[PDB]
Amino acid sequence: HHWGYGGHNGPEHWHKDFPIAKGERQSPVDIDTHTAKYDPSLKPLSVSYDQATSLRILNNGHAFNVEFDDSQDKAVLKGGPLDGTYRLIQFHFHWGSLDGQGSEHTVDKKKYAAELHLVHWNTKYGDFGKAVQQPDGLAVLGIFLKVGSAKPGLQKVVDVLDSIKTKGKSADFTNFDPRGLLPESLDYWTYPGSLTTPPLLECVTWIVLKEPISVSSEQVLKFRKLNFNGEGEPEELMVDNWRPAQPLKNRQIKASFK
Ligand SMILES: [O-][Cl+3]([O-])([O-])[O-]
Ligand SMILES: [O-][Cl+3]([O-])([O-])[O-]
Ligand SMILES: [O-][Cl+3]([O-])([O-])[O-]
Ligand SMILES: [O-]
Ligand SMILES: [Zn+2]
Repeated sequence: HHWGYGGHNGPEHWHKDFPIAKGERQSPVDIDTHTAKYDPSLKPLSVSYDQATSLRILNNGHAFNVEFDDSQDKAVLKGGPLDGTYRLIQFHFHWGSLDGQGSEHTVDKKKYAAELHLVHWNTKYGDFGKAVQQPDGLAVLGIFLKVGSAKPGLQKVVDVLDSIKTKGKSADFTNFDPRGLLPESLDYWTYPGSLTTPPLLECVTWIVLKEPISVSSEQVLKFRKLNFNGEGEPEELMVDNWRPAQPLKNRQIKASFK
């Protein structure tokens, strides 16, 4: 695999190795707020993170992943548009070189500085690798980041980045509480889509929170000091690791809120 975010290997190129890039259920999308329908039949999201076990943080050359023990229902997402129980596997972010870009979803064409993806897989499939092959395999909680006041519960993340600067580096990351990444409100939009990274598999129920979290400018500047490259290689700052909005096609975005 040789994909990335650069002009030579970025999203406009992905379709050659991953033809599903041009499919019917691709993510991210622009969320047109006047067209999204309130669906009174959507439940409240159930985010049950009390028993989450974070383990490790890894620079994978595209983003950094905070990984969880998904060998048991500890940290699970249920309810909302979902049937069944979905285990948290990892979260990661997408961000820009500057605060005007970075999110993958957009809201009435507005871009946020960053977007957090909490990735969960459906336990009916047993493992992540099986879940990505199924149309209801993943549930991804997306959360926008704007820049303003610092998010206190992000700082433990930002503080360790210095130690995973380059691709393949990992560090212990136990006893991180992901509840500290959530806004107050769980109001959400939902639609059927895909992973936003190759292999771009069409296996995701998207749940995108309406309320952004605020992070400081120092927090997000520290994200932009990471590297896409390996140790000792030509430094390529890990910035603009976002896929742009894709066609909505034959899809309905639903709102949980009037
Ligand atoms: O040089 Cl391109 O990235 O247009 O193929
Ligand atoms: O003290 Cl920290 O913000 O690194 O957890
Ligand atoms: O964050 Cl994704 O898992 O939907 O690629
Ligand atoms: O992603
Ligand atoms: Zn993502």
